[PDB]
Amino acid sequence: MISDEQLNSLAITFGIVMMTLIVIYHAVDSTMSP
Amino acid sequence: SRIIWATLSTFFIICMISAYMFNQIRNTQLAGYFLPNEFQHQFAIETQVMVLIYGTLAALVVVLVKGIQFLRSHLYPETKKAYFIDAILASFCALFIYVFFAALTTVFTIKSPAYPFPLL
Amino acid sequence: QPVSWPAFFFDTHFLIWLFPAGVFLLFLDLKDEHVFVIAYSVLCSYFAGVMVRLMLTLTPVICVSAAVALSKIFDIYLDFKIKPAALLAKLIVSGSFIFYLYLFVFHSTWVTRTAYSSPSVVLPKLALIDDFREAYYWLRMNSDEDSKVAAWWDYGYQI
Amino acid sequence: TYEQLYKEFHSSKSFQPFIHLDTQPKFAICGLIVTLAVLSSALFAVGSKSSYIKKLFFYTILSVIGSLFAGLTTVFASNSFGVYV
Amino acid sequence: DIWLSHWASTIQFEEYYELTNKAAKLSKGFSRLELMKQIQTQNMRQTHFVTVLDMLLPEGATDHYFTDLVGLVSTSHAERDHFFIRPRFPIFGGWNYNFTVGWTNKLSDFLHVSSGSDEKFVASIPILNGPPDTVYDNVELSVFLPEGAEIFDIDSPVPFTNVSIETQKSYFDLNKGHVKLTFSYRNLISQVANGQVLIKYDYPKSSFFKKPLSIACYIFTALMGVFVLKTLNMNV
Amino acid sequence: CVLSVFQTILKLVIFVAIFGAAISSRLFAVIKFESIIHEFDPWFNYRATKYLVNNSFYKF
Ligand SMILES: CCCCC/C=C/C/C=C/CCCCCCCC(=O)O[C@H](COC(=O)CCCCCCCCCCCCCCC)COP(=O)([O-])OCC[N+](C)(C)C
Ligand SMILES: CCCCC/C=C\C/C=C\CCCCCCCC(=O)O[C@H](COC(=O)CCCCCCCCCCCCCCC)COP(=O)([O-])OCC[N+](C)(C)C
Ligand SMILES: *[C@@H]1O[C@H](CO)[C@@H](O[C@@H]2O[C@H](CO)[C@@H](O[C@@H]3O[C@H](CO)[C@@H](O)[C@H](O)[C@@H]3O)[C@H](O)[C@H]2NC(C)=O)[C@H](O)[C@H]1NC(C)=O
Ligand SMILES: *[C@@H]1O[C@H](CO)[C@@H](O[C@@H]2O[C@H](CO)[C@@H](O)[C@H](O)[C@H]2NC(C)=O)[C@H](O)[C@H]1NC(C)=O
Repeated sequence: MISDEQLNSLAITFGIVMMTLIVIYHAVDSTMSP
Repeated sequence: SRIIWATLSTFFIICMISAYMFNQIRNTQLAGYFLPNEFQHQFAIETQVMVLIYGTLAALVVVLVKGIQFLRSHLYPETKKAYFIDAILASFCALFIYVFFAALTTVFTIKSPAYPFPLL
Repeated sequence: QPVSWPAFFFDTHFLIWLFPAGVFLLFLDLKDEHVFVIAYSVLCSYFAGVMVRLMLTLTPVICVSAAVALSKIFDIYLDFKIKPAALLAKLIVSGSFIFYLYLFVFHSTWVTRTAYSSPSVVLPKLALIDDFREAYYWLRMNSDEDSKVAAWWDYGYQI
Repeated sequence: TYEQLYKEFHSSKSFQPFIHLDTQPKFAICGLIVTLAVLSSALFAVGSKSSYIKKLFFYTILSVIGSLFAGLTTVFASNSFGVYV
Repeated sequence: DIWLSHWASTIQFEEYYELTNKAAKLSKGFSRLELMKQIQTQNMRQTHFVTVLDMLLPEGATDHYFTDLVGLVSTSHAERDHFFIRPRFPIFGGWNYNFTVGWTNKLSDFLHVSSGSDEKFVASIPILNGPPDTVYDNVELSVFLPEGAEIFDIDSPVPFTNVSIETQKSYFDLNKGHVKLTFSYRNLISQVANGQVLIKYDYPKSSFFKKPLSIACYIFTALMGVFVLKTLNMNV
Repeated sequence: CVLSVFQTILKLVIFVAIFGAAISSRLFAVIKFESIIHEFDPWFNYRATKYLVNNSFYKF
């Protein structure tokens, strides 16, 4: 199966990707919409 | 007025999240300021410091969102390069938010010395 | 059973200070939904201060208000529409708060892997202790099916 | 008969898998992307505001491929995750 | 329970053992202190209770697992076609222990392809794989073949008490479950009951490819229903 | 418009990341030890739902 340090890396990667997509979305929406 | 109610409610929230009712229910001792290596017990005075910390942090963000213009209007009313005073004050607000977050993490690491992310 | 102050930081990182700030900003526009938000905030702040079990019901509002606050900030410091000074001032703040976001992600992962991910039936120099399941299974396999077991009330649900 | 079968069973031909299990993960991933691409287009087709006929003739032809890929992708992902089909 | 899979090309074995030691009972109850004392001094001294069992699996087994009815057991060790399993408690005289063992093998060394027709398969599956000196009062050997198979011939080396053919649905079995062929046996002995059940059957390519087709038909029906309910005016 | 299709794609992707995050953040005792029920009250919840599933909704 998958070990623990791998699931930790996976959780952290999911979180980072989520928070980066959220920041990009907010920037796009705030710059291109009054 | 909206401002009076806003301030009172925010101050009550800040007092409530700083473990104020812990000194009321439990009868703790003012000081010996922070009880080291204790995650569940606390001196009473720690409710008077954290408030300040919290009371400052939130405060700064409100200034960033709302009163950036008031500071230019009243500190340097020259109005020649207002867009520059705005930028400088925003940068300083960010720097001070960072300094106070660092202070918060420092006190939290005092209360729990096994903390990997101390911000400083 | 009152809760001390470090737990509020333990359970929410970087989002404890933003919560009062967001209540304030939500007390500056004062629409109809914002009254509900503020009442929720104040009531659950008190209740969680008193009882340590109600923090759960206080997290959804912490989150909401925090979000609101942060969003407001971004609405000013991520809206780029040259004057490079303003660009520097926007970059500084937006980067500081994205840094805080990443730090929050790391803190959250650490806290949940260290404090809220411990089994209950097995007890972990640093060997595994499986005495509860061993004894319960013995009881299950080598006792009569209609036997009555008398023990303290803490273990009745596992027994 | 048992002996006749036991002798039939010793035919030099042995089972050879269609797609080796070691390379089934990769396929899955690949399939996944396609399953996500084409399918998504079909969903966007709805709401085009064109004629009903065009939006149907397009939705069906895009789904008769999204499905065909998604079935294989599901089989491969199940096999790769340890739950064999 | 032996599950054959052509897509993954694997044969999964899973056994459930209701075991009991019928030796001399323990007089004066069970004393953990006496057990620890014996362990302390009596090194490799023959006993009449069960401490460790040694399951002998087929060559090249993988993904072993040893489970109980209250979660899994962590005292298990698999080396060189061998699997040592230690129960939760030492089975003394008159005690029971119901548990499960499982593992996986390559389907290449258990399924041969008939040279008569490329779509006709034969299988030789062992009857027993367990402890070196055990006794079985009841065996139910179930073989699960894919969703499309059609049994063609069957042979058992030792007499059976009942043989049945049915279907049992499993993961992603939509039309009709796996073909399940069950043999029943009464008095089997570990080393004496050698033999390989032989099962000839058919599996045409059209049944091979019917699984992704069924899954795709389900997904396609879901999509068509979503389209229908999304292109319908229910406004007032 | 163009933006109105971007903000949609992006949003979907975001909501797939959110899920992946939460789920992956909560499977830490299942992937280290085993998939089992943890505390006292969940064991009764499990007993009751198993009873429900086995017999009937009326009998439950
Ligand atoms: C929108 C959703 C899209 C998908 C997103 C989520 C999926 C990703 C999941 C990641 C890992 C999941 C697998 C866990 C690892 C093994 C679990 C296990 O081993 O447990 C299994 C349970 O298996 C499951 O049911 C898992 C299902 C497999 C998941 C594959 C993903 C595809 C899903 C797409 C669904 C499309 C539906 C179409 C409509 C027909 C218990 O096996 P057993 O005790 O019977 O032993 C088996 C041994 N015999 C057979 C000998 C007894
Ligand atoms: C709304 C959407 C939400 C999306 C997010 C939701 C859930 C994801 C979050 C967390 C997942 C936790 C991961 C647990 C994994 C434990 C099992 C394990 O460790 O598998 C790993 C293997 O992995 C893999 O290489 C799988 C690679 C395939 C990539 C995934 C395919 C896409 C599936 C999703 C879409 C499915 C349908 C598509 C069309 C409809 C170990 O396998 P093994 O050695 O144990 O057995 C296997 C025995 N062999 C090794 C012999 C086979
Ligand atoms: C674990 O496996 C053992 C071995 O089969 C199971 O023991 C069996 O348990 C059932 C019910 O617990 C016994 O049925 C009883 O039969 C007597 C007649 O002797 C009857 O008077 C009772 O009312 C009851 O129906 C069965 O005899 C017994 N088998 C043996 C050989 O002792 C045990 O139930 C299994 N435990 C679990 C948790 O699966
Ligand atoms: C051989 O087949 C099965 C073995 O389980 C038995 O026959 C069926 O038994 C089930 C009970 O598990 C009943 O529900 C069925 O009605 C029985 N008949 C059929 C046709 O399925 C029995 O042991 C044997 N049946 C024989 C000898 O006819």
